[PDB]
Amino acid sequence: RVLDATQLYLGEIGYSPLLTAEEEVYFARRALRGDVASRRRMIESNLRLVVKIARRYGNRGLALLDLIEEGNLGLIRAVEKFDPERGFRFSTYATWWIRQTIERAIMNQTRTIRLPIHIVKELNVYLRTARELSHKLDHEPSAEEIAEQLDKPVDDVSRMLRLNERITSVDTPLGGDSEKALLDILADEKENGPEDTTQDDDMKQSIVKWLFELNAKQREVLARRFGLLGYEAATLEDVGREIGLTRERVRQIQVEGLRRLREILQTQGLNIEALFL
Amino acid sequence: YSYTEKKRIRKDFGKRPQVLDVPYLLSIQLDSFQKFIEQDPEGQYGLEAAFRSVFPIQSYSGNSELQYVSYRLGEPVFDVQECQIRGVTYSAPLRVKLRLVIYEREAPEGTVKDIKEQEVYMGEIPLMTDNGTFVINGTERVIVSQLHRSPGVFFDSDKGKTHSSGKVLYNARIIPYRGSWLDFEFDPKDNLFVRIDRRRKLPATIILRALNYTTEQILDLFFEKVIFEIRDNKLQMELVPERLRGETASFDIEANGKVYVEKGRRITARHIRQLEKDDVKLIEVPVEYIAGKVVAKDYIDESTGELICAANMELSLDLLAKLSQSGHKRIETLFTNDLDHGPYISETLRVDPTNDRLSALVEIYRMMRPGEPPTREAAESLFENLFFSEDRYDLSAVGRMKFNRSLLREEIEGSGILSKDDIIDVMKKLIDIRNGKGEVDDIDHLGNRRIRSVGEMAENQFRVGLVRVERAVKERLSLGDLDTLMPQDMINAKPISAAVKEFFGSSQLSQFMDQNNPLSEITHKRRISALGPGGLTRERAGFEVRDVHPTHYGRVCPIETPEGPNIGLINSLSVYAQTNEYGFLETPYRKVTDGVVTDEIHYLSAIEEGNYVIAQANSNLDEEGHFVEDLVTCRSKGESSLFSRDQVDYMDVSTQQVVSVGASLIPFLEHDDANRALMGANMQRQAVPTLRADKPLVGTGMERAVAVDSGVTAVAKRGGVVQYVDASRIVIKVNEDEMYPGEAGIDIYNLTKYTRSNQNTCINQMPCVSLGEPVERGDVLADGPSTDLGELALGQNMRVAFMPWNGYNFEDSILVSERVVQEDRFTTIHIQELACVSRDTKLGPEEITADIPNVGEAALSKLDESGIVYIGAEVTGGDILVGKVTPKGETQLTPEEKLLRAIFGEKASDVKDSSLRVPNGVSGTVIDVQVFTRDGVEKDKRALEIEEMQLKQAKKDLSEELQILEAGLFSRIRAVLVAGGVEAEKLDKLPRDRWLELGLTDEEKQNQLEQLAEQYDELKHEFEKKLEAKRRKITQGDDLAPGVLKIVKVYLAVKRRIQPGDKMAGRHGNKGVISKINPIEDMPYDENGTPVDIVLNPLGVPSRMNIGQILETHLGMAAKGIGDKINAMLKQQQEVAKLREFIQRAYDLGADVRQKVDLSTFSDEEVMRLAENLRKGMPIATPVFDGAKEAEIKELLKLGDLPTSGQIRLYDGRTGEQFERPVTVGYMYMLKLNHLVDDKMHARSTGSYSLVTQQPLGGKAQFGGQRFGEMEVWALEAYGAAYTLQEMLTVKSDDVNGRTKMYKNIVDGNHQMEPGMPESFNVLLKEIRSLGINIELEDE
Amino acid sequence: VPLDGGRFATSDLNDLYRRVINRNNRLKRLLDLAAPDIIVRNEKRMLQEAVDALLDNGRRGRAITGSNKRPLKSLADMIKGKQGRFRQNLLGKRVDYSGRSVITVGPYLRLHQCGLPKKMALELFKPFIYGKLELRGLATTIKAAKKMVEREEAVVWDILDEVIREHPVLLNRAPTLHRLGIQAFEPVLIEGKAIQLHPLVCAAYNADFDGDQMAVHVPLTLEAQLEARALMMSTNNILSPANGEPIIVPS
Amino acid sequence: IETPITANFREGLNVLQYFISTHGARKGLADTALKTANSGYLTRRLVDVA
DNA sequence: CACGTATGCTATAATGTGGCAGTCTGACGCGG
DNA sequence: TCCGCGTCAGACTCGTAGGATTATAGCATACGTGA
Ligand SMILES: Nc1ncnc2c1ncn2[C@@H]1O[C@H](COP(=O)(O)OP(=O)(O)OP(=O)(O)O)[C@@H](O)[C@H]1O
Repeated sequence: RVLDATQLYLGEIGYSPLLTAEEEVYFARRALRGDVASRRRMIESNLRLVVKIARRYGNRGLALLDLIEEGNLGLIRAVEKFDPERGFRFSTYATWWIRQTIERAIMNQTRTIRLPIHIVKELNVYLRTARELSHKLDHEPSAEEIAEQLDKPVDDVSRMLRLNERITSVDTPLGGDSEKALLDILADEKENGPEDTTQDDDMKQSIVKWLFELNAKQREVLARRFGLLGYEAATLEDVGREIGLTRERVRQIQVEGLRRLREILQTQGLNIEALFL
Repeated sequence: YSYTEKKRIRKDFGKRPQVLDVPYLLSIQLDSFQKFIEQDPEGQYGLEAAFRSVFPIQSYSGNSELQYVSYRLGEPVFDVQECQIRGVTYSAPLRVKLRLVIYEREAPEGTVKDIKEQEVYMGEIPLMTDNGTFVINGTERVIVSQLHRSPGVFFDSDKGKTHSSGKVLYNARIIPYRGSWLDFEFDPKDNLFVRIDRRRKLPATIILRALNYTTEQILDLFFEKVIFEIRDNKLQMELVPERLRGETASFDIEANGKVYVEKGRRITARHIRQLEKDDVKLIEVPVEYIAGKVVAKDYIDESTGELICAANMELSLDLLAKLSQSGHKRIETLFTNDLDHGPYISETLRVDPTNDRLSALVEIYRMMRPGEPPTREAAESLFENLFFSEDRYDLSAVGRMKFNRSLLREEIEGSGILSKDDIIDVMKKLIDIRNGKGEVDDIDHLGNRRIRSVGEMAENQFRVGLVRVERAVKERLSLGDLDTLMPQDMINAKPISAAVKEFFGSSQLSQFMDQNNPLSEITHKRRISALGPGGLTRERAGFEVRDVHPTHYGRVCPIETPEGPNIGLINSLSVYAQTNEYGFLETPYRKVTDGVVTDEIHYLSAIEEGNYVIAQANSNLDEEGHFVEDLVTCRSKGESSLFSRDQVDYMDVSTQQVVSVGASLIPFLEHDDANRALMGANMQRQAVPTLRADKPLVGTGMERAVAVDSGVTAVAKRGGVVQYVDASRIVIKVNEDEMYPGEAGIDIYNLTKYTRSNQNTCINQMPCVSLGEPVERGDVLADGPSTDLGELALGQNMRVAFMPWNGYNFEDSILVSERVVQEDRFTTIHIQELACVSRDTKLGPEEITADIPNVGEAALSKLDESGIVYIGAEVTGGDILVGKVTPKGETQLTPEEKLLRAIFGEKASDVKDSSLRVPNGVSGTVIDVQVFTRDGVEKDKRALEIEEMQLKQAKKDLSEELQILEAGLFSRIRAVLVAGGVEAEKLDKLPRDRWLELGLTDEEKQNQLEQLAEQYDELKHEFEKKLEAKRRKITQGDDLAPGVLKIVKVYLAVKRRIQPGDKMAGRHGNKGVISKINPIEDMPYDENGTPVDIVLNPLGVPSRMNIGQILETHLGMAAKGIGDKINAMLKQQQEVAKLREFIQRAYDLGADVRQKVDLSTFSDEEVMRLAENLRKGMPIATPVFDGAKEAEIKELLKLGDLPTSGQIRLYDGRTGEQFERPVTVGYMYMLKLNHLVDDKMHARSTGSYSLVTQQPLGGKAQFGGQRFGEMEVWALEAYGAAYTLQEMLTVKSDDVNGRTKMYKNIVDGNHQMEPGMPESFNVLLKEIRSLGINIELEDE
Repeated sequence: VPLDGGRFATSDLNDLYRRVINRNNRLKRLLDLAAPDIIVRNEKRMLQEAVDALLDNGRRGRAITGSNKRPLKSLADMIKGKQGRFRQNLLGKRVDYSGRSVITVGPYLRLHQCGLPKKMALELFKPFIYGKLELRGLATTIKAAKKMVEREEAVVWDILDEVIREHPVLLNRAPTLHRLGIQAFEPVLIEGKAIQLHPLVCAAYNADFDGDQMAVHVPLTLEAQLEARALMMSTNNILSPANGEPIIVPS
Repeated sequence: IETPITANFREGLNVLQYFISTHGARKGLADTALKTANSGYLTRRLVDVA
């Protein structure tokens, strides 16, 4: 029989009212006053009109089935707010809604990285300005050439052209040969390999030895300040909370701990060796 | 002979004089794209076709319409020079004139209401170079010609769909250029079916009903008629004697007076002539005979008016008696025969569930659009739209041509749509083949495989641009206001531009030109593929396609194709092969007129080759006459045998037409197995050009042809004397005869100097001519990177010796002397391009300054203040080429770093580091640096110093242009002035600016002075705008990607030397890795002392069966022997007469040498410049199959005072004692393949990690570990080695705990197993849970 | 995740997920409106199309094609066949302490020996240099040992040379047919980017010196050093397991 | 072919003798690439059960 | 209040969809 | 049970190179969090 979701729905609309001028008014007048059945009909009837409106709004964001569904929601909001008393027809008023609801729902579900309407709205005018220029310049317009025709900022144009880039999927094959995708190449940022993991472990274990090689009162105000042994990274003035309670003596003893430690790095074989790093 | 030829002549062992000279090898690419841009007035081709096809476009209402007028190409925005550098398409503006015409609605057709007309841009088309390349984003790229099934009709049969029945089911299929497919096919019960688009299977009479055909007409078309007369009482029947042929007499066959055949007897040819000569027309028959026969037309009772029996119904005794008494004693029935005229349509109609025309269009509609309720128009519109509308369907010219000649038709040229006739004619020949007459076509014949070059494909992709515009035009026209809306507001320029760049980029045929060798460029442009879109696939590819087909002869090369799964599909074009005007291939052939082999040549199509018998080029001509022998070995009908003289109709022109370019360069190919010949020609393309171009001593002659036609060299447009020689450029003065009278006549050739290749190798053009040398028109002025005096120079020749050496030449392993390495002769050049990008991050913009945090003064030593390394500065891995810094944001300075930055200090600025530094391992010399900046942010001071040079160098370069152009322009006027008013010095007193002031008498030459005077001014005014274009494009800010602010591109220059691991080979597929560079002390050497260069393994020869290399060696030695004799006489400083006698004795030796070069014609000076180039070795040409034989080579060896054998007395260098017995020594022209070991070796301990799999990455490109696949795994399972595997599953790969933990344990010394469980499995758990499946790890 | 080029990249699952959530939320909206059933039907058919496309795209009907006219990779696809997790990212793995290079002949070597380039074994045995360095007291920490190696100073070659002695390395050639497709040897450091292999075991690999490459692997654990010397050593592997016949035979 | 190749590699092949040699050469090397997957797939099949 | 993001409304009549795929092959089940 | 239509497989490592197009109107009223 028929097993395409497309042709099935398109069949069910093909057996639904095709209303006259005075018919539309009869149903619509009852639809506003809530006849229930009336709101169902006007909608059922004009599903055929939504499809012909979604025949031109395809290949832009979603599929044909997706456009129709959204387009139907526009016909419904048109039915929620139609004026039968007015001598003007319905098919005219409903078209304004069905063209709007489609464009708007395409603006959201077209791009992966969600873009609000405001940054998008503006982008359109920048792009539609590029059309005019391109045809007469016969050269795809620059960020400047667009800025000189609108007389608007340079970074704005460039800032609006930075949110119109495409996104290559991670699982996309590479060079007319699905040998490897981008995931088999693209690196992991977070975790650096053992060599970088053991760097910090060995460097920070060497410091634990250098802190036990200094004076007891020299490694008590030096680490408790930087937050090496203590719990919170304090300042020269804040070391007074512990037992130091000093401002001058804290600053002299902090630097006295660092001066004896600078000679511990000159003798072990670092100093200028570990200065590049 | 010419001057550039006089410098060095190649001894040709050809004996088959070239009647056809090798054509320009790059014919297809250039001629194809020429058609595409060519604005043909009527005969639409390329763009002109694309517009007339789609246009005129009219609105959906049909009140407004857009009409195509004319188009044009503007000159390129950026020329090739610039395009290659900047990095954007070398394209031309497309300006097309459109006309918007609108009609009156209530009025008939008010065509003259508003005829709006304007010109509109849409898309920029990449142009083709003179090399047949497209510059896409600064890359010369090549579009390979495609090979696809030619449209029209084709008859096939699956030799056993159901081997159950094992019945050969025959089928036909109409293949259009555009449109739906139309197939006809039989079935186990021989019922004809039709399957449009191979969709549903529908009875084949349903399509005929759709063409308005009643049951009667159908039968009347296919089947013949059998007449039955019921006279008085005796039933009678018309007999054509030729009908009851090969059948059995089921009844007693008797006539006006005679019984011919008895019941149950076979009617032979005797009985048929017995009846036919007796002139038998009528025979009385029994009524039992009709029971089974099918009635033809309808038969209504004259009386009642009802159908007694409908058409196509098997008769019976009672039906016949009902018809005899109705009043019909003239009955028509079908001529059914199970053997010849088969009853198929008849049995098919019994299956056919349709009725009339309108009902036949229903099931056709219910097939393709199932579910939609059918109307009169929807059913009719569909079927009419399929194969019967000017829109949907198009067979094309080739389609209709092949379609017609497949049906043995009347027309070559006809309609693009299928007519009723066409369909039934196709069903008819399908049924002919089913009967017995007619043979099926096969796809492998090149008569069915059409070639589609770029220009036709560029046309196709340009149509989709127009088709995608058609949509936007119609919809905007109808609902949009008529007046206000302009035609360019409805046009979009992006869909065309995007659809064309889709082709020039993403397509499988658009690929980066392989230009690591002149041979690679020319053979890669002459590549022809069956793959990509509208072709075949490795997944889909069979065998018989790949297999060499006897049509390939002269058209396609049998030995030119990758040995990769894309083996038989990809193929190079033959040497003298060319495209048929329609699409097929064609090969040159010498016509034989009345026995006389005439010099008139005819390019025979793939179709007509089969017709005539074709003699081979091995056949001997009688010096203007005919074949010397009465019997001639020839070939035809795709087979080979001997024939008589008068029977020969055509003959192979040359002996090299079977092979390609790749194969025409292999000498003694005749003595080489096709398997090794293929590999040899495949590796010859991979031959990286060497430092010093060395000519091949053992060539074929095709050498020069390749080097010249490749477009890598610079050949003279006009002959004359080289006024000026230079490393950068060449200036040549033209002779009077060739020089035009208008212009000055001084050609300019700015030679391409050292710059990059697509394979990262050297590209140079050195002048091969001396200052002030007389040069003939079409002579090579500058040599390329792999060319020498115009001849191709791919690799280098050297003294080789075939013998084992302590296993250093084990399996084809190579033992090369240090002396080769000392001459740096196989040392190669590699220009590597690296870039530094200043981006715009979220935090802020990046810049390029010398100010870099965490750095040594040692690193910023080679940089300047701007932050770019000096030109000529040596660099090594770790040194920084270009200083870059990016913004540093909220950065958590770890306590241990805040303390370390507080101790030693250097509170690094809020600006991150990412300077471009030489990649770890590379080291070269910077030869140039180029800076690209957006039109905006102020520049680096170095970027200003480079602008200084470009400008002041361009001001000089243009000053030099107008200066020398002035001198050549007044040089003419000076000669014109003497003719008439003859005065020498008195005219040359005052300066030359007041020479246009002087004139002549009323004469042609007075008009000439006015031409040169106002052309001097034309150049004087032209010089300013030439300066403007240069100045602006230097001041112009180069457009970049969004986010990028400026870029700095560096060019390094690496000199890699040969070393163990480097791969080299001959041209006979003899491969090998260099194992050891032997000391000069250790190299074997002859009694005389000179050592050997390479020592090859003799065992890489018998098994290989590529004896061509040995012949290359022997001839090379002989050739060198002659050079060694000439070298000695030139060193001894002997005489011109002595060299003349010996060299004349050398050129003339072969049996019938093709070239007969007399040296009495050569002047003394011309002989000594020749001998000076002959001393390295007399270059020899061995045509592919007409090469030199033993008799000639051994005779040459006697001239060189070399051994007849070719084996020399060798002595071991290590020791000094002789080897036990002689070894073959000679000069083999070997090559240095691109597969160099510096570009291969890799190592990894720990590095990057994958993104989700959390195993290491892949390749030395990204620094990745080698893959240990499942096969590699089972090996350790077999050993039993359990940890070695678990170690390679966890700590070496995923196990995040393991890898870091194990590292720390190794540095501790404790190499301890510490597993956990790879990440990639923990992924697989959640991935199956995401699929809605409870997969948990059940514990102990 | 974002590219270095300011671009982003997303897996096709995210895209397939947005098709499911959008249609599911639109159904919530239409059930709020009490819309006619004919529309609710389409929405439910759509929802199922999206769900089925998320689990296994190419199965029920046409697989939902995306940007480059290719089909979106679904869930099932990452568990399915070669390109699935099992065969590609679980039984087969890229491995650390691994390098490959053009091999060349080693006619001077004994059976239990193989040429290994210096700069190869350098990078391969990186954690073993840092380890032996802290022992001698030449490196105080590991980033100190890192720089010692980087500068390629003379005395670092002699330490690298120390650890490698009495240390086997695995040599693999593709394809790995039988177990002998990997054999272990005692590395001999050689100046040059070429690996030097023993002629007699060339038969097992089917390794022709016509431009072959062999993967190297370092056995880290002491058990792996014992396994390599005991089972996978070239001297302990003579006869083929297929036939009781010597595969180590001159040619 | 009814008529085989008379000559050898020392004597040299004529133009067809080579064209004839091609037919056998390319099909022999086609089965080196394509037929290998059935035999390597057998190795896979055997292993899993064993 | 404001900047960024969202929801909203407009009225001639208009009311059933539709660019490629190229066919691969030998094997083994699963509804009519 | 035969026909037919569907689903499932189809060697292992290495390489090269990056990557693409489109289009959703002007305007005002509105809802949400920091100052
Ligand atoms: N596609 C491929 N996959 C795997 N191995 C291949 C492939 N193509 C070629 N080879 C291998 O490359 C080698 C090419 O032939 P090779 O020169 O090694 O022959 P051989 O076995 O040494 O015999 P001979 O001594 O007669 O030349 C073979 O070992 C072959 O298995």
